[PDB]
Amino acid sequence: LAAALAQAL
Ligand SMILES: CC(C)(C)c1ccccc1
Ligand SMILES: CC(C)(C)c1ccccc1
Repeated sequence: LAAALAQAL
């Protein structure tokens, strides 16, 4: 999940 969201940054 972390990667899925982190892509924003
Ligand atoms: C630790 C998080 C998931 C916030 C992150 C990892 C790698 C690049 C950007 C964010
Ligand atoms: C340090 C960066 C943000 C390049 C990173 C750490 C862990 C996973 C993916 C990227």
